[PDB]
Amino acid sequence: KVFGRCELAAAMKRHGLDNYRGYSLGNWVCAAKFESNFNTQATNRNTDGSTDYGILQINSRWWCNDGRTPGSRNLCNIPCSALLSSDITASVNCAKKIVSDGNGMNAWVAWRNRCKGTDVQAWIRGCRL
Ligand SMILES: [Cl-]
Ligand SMILES: [Cl-]
Ligand SMILES: [Pd+2]
Ligand SMILES: [Pd+2]
Repeated sequence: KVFGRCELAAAMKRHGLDNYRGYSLGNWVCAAKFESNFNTQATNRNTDGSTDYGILQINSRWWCNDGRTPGSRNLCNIPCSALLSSDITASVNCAKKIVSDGNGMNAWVAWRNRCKGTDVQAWIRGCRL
């Protein structure tokens, strides 16, 4: 599923991401935009052989089991395929564990390079939340 901007914001807010660990909703929407272009089915392979999955491009090296990432962890206790659903529950649940791990949203390279220190509020401008 390819979300609309405000549609995703509203879904993220319902699942409790708005100011989760102090990250305003706009941070999350910005991260999603630059990770997946709001596409729940996005997959990209990393140089290490791990793969990133879903709306927030969660990585198989640490967070999910894709059956093909030797020496990896499954810290969200999920198959990576769960991260590709039109229902964003697994992605958001797992994102909350990632961002609580010490490094915050810096775990998302696109957030660090494209969203961090920007006017992220613009990403929720106009939306009914
Ligand atoms: Cl959730
Ligand atoms: Cl929940
Ligand atoms: Pd939820
Ligand atoms: Pd949902």
